[PDB]
Amino acid sequence: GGLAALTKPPTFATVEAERAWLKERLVAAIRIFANEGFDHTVAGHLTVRDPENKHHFWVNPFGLAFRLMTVSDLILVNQEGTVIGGGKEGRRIVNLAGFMIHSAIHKARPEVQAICHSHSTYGKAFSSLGKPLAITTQDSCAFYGDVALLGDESGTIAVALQQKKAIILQNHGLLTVGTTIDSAVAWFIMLEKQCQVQLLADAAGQTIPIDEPQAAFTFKELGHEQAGYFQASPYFQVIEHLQGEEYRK
Amino acid sequence: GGLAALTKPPTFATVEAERAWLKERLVAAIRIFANEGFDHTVAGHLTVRDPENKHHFWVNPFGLAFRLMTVSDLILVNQEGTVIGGGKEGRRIVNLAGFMIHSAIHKARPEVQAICHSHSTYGKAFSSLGKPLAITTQDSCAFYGDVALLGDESGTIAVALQQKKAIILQNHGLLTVGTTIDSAVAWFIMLEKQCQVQLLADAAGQTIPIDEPQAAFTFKELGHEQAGYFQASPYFQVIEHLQGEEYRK
Amino acid sequence: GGLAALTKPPTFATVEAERAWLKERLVAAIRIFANEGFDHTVAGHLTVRDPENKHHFWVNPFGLAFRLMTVSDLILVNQEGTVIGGGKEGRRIVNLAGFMIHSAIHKARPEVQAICHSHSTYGKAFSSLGKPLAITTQDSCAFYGDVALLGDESGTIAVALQQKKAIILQNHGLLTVGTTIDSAVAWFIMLEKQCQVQLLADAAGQTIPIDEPQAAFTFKELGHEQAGYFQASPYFQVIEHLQGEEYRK
Amino acid sequence: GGLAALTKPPTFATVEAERAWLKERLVAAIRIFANEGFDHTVAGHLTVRDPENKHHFWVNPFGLAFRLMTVSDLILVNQEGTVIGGGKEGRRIVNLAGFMIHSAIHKARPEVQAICHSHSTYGKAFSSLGKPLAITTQDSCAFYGDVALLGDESGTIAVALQQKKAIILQNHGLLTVGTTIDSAVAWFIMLEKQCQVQLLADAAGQTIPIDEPQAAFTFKELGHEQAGYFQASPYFQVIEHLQGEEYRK
Ligand SMILES: [Zn+2]
Ligand SMILES: [Zn+2]
Ligand SMILES: [Zn+2]
Ligand SMILES: [Zn+2]
Repeated sequence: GGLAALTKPPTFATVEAERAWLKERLVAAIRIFANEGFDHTVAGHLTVRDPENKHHFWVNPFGLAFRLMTVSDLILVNQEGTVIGGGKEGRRIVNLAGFMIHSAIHKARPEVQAICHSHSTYGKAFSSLGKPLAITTQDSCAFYGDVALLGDESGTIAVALQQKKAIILQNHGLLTVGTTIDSAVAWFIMLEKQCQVQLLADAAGQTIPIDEPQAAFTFKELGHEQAGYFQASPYFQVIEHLQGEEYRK
Repeated sequence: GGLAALTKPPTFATVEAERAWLKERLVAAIRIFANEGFDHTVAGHLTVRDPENKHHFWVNPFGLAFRLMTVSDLILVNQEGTVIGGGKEGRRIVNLAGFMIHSAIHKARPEVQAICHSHSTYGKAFSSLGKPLAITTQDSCAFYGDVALLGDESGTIAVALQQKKAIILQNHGLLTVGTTIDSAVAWFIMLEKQCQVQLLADAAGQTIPIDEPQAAFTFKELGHEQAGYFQASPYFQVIEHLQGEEYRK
Repeated sequence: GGLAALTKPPTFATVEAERAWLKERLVAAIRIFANEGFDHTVAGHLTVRDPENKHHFWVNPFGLAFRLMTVSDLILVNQEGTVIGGGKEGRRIVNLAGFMIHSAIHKARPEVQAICHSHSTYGKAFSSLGKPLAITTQDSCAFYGDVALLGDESGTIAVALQQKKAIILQNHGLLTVGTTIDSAVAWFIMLEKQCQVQLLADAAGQTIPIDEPQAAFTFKELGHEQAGYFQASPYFQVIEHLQGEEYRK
Repeated sequence: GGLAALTKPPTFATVEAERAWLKERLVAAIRIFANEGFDHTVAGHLTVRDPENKHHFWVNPFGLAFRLMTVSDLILVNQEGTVIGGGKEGRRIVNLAGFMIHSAIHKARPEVQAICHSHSTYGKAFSSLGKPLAITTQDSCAFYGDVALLGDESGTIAVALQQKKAIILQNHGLLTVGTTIDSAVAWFIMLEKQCQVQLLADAAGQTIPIDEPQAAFTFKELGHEQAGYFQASPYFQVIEHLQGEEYRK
């Protein structure tokens, strides 16, 4: 290649083809969250905006294990939380409070196509400290000047997020957004990892922050949406290899 | 759905049908504990009250790996510890001291149908600090005002537990109770996770407690028995998918 | 049962039958160490005294992954380190320095039939602190008054161990001994776990030691060789289920 | 055996045979990194010098998951970064900045045949502290006087590395080099582990360094290139058993 083609979604011939791709991609993302162990109980939601109606969203149904997510399980929800399509008999239900956090962000930011939230271990533990993410590794520079902190309702979270790619919700955990499902997933994986790294390092000693000019330089390379798409790609390759036959149903 | 149906056990046509469901559910719970790595050596017991005789209990047999538990292995024990049914030739034996902790609680609290105890890593490590669980995450609010601490015999533990869903046993580990096997399991999973979270955060820095009104609000949503049932449900879905064919024997 | 039969090895009809049992049991133990992740590089040795000649020992061959150990791979070594039987062409070799640590202990203590050593993560990290194991959990009471600490050659280790079940070797890791392979394995699993627990708890706060009378009481229940045999049993059950077909070859 | 034969690569009849061996070995190494969880996003590169042209290198193609690496995926790159052979249609691309770090080292040190770099969790976290690796375990003595620290461009890293086997790159992670792929891999595995160990121990208390004469003694045994080859060998045995059929394609 041909790197450019690898940093963007494939071309879609029809809106129906795009919808089919996006639903499978959302399921793959949910399966990645289970494979990484990012899920806890029934908390967590991953949404993608429908490609035909911008006020409709595909989401995981409430209570179904991320590890068992399939395309047939996804439900369609309108902006106000009404379940209007998809799913299986017996679980055409959405976690409303959780969904309306996403809905508020999708409404505020038209370019945001996907949002990820889960009560992952390290993000949760780090969020209990009410500290900003320290920019102490090359990988963390994806978040330089681009991660919010709420010292904590849907409106309040959307306002706090502004135009940033991610937010640390105090005493709660992590939420990320993307122009693609893929980039939102990359940002969640990377943020959970850097929270893990900070908990390890801060317990052991005193970190040295990356000098800000170097952090800015690295952000140009790692922090934009095409870079996010590419940085997520090996996780999607692997989950398709491991569980694609299962989750495509 | 139909969320209400998902937060309660299925209806049982006969007492025999209920017993068959409960034995399989107890085995699934034991298999979840092994899959989560909550077990250590031969410590640990999970009990469920028999649906016909309130003074009889199904329990794992002493020394059998949780990872290999099957319905045929479970033994029936009366209130005073006599093995009176079930099991396989050669292992119709109960860990008595451990069982009588459960027996004392079941006797004191008729609504408690299931009790979980295991020497899980993070609960054990946290219990060695003799500190109450800090309410620092949304998930931890399931335990707001509802987790005991014993600064440590069966009677003493039952008295310390009072009407709460869980107890941290100093220098020992965790024990949880439920009106269902499912809720007892949810509380154990959630408590082990929050102990892990507190060990991570306390090593790294100073946590910020959730403001008490917010904790109380979240407890109303996460802390009751139907919520416990629902919060456990993905773990039972997954373990059935992974190992159901094995453990149903 | 029938608990007594579960706390001792089976009866052996002939010395040949005993040797076959012990070789398979040693392989199972080595496979458990790999499954627990206790191994690192090519470090580590597990030995069992031959049942016919007390000056001969079965041991893993140098450089073979614990994960791939089979009965056919084990080699027979005399007291002075000469490889005198067993193994496969191309790897009839023993790690001599490591083996002679075991040899010195086997010589000093005729009742010691099995010895385990591996550079496991938590034992290694804890050993770098040059501190005695704190008795802060019920499980740790298996080591109450019965674990040595060397502030560190084979003779020096044997002298430091005295009649105890285990030793923490400063800047090195853990070594355990048993009257059976099973009990030596239980002590290693339990000691590695308690080192993990102490590292977690000490990083987070101040532990509270178990009161010594309570520790002594619990040691009577957990610390003797029959209890060790029983406490190891679920690990052997599981590894046989997972990998027995492989490792029996 | 026959230990000497186990500490060196097999003899190669032709340059073509050597190239085939080395490509498979590089893929096995990449698969080990995935199996150990050393990879993160699309970061990381492992290179081996071509056996016919010393200015040509085999490397993983940019963006392909380490877990899915196969011999057919590897690409051939010249000293200046031009992709000149190998790979599959659509991913004949190299991460240039990352590769030129390797290129600078390969140019400076003709004996270095293989270089490993990945953004592994513990190396990354430890590198954020800007501290030298403490020599506190027997395993760590492989790095006694032989690991660099850059208080951080390709030239700067090569200069900082000097003739040492490994370097801790501040705020970045780990890089190792070897006269063989195998030894470079051993050094990476061992360095990542010792970073993990130091983070654990430093959080818990005060480590005791190994006395320098003892560290020097142990380095003679663990720190040379033949020892590295042997110390890596169980990881290659295991990954071939688990995934060889996949990655040989
Ligand atoms: Zn949430
Ligand atoms: Zn207990
Ligand atoms: Zn050793
Ligand atoms: Zn890098």
